[PDB]
Amino acid sequence: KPKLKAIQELTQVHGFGPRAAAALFDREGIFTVDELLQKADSIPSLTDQQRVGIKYFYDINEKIPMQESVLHENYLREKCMEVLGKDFSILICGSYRRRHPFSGDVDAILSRTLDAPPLSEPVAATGVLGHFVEFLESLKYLEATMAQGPLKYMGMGRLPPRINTKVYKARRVDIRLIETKSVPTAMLTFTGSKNFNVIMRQAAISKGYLLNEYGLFKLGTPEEARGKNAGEELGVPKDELEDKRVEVRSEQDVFDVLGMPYAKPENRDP
DNA sequence: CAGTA
DNA sequence: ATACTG
Ligand SMILES: Cc1cn([C@H]2CC[C@@H](COP(=O)(O)OP(=O)(O)OP(=O)(O)O)O2)c(=O)[nH]c1=O
Ligand SMILES: [Mg+2]
Ligand code: NA
Repeated sequence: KPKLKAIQELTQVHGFGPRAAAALFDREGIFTVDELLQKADSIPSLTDQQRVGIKYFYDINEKIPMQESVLHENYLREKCMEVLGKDFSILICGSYRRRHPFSGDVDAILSRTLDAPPLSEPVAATGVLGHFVEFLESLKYLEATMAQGPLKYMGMGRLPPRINTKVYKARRVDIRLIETKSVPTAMLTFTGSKNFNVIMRQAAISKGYLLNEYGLFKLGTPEEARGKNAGEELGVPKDELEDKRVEVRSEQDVFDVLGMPYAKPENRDP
């Protein structure tokens, strides 16, 4: 049992799951978070992402008050306009959009507007997420990176000091780049809650649909339906899946097609 | 697969 | 339930 308490302890750190916690206990004799923090630098196996979880342990365990999330929203929207221009927009989802007084992180969607001209390739292929991230890094807002690819960024963002002088904690910031036609389904997914998404996706299954952030897809009967995911690359469904899309313009559209009563974001905590 | 949205 | 990065 000694290593069971250790695992439950060590998995409190961002980037450490049961597997990594066991290795720490067995190969390092480390059994407390406090020891992990004091020793991390002398452990070479740790990845760059685990190192961020350790360095920002204090900040990461503090919740963000709604008033500060409003400031992150305004900041990201302004910087988006400055460096990407009017073709793009930022929307903050997660527990903030569900109107919780506190949130664990900042969940942002970056997407092209309905008015922006259509592209000839997936928007992710333009490198735009990386350009936006570099801009935020030059401003010293983004100060550490956990993971980054062409669709999803996870890092630590800190609002600049405001003038007495107010100094802010670094916060977990997640940015997802989403195609225009996928925005209504991405708003559903990234607003959650987690349990709400599972319930709605189960409802889809029962009616012969696939629901994800990219769309609502009508698969048909259980047999007609029959490797990384259901069939998307760079944020775009493969043609065979795209052909199944039921176009939607609003969250309400999705509730309606699935025969579920509409719920406001603040009522999505089952 | 591990770990996190 | 379904998905992205390492
Ligand atoms: C974990 C998880 C999350 N999601 C969606 C649904 C929510 C958003 C945000 O995730 P968060 O963990 O930040 O959720 P949040 O509700 O924003 O709460 P915090 O206040 O940030 O903890 O992602 C999911 O589909 N499957 C999952 O396993
Ligand atoms: Mg969140
Ligand atoms: Na963890």
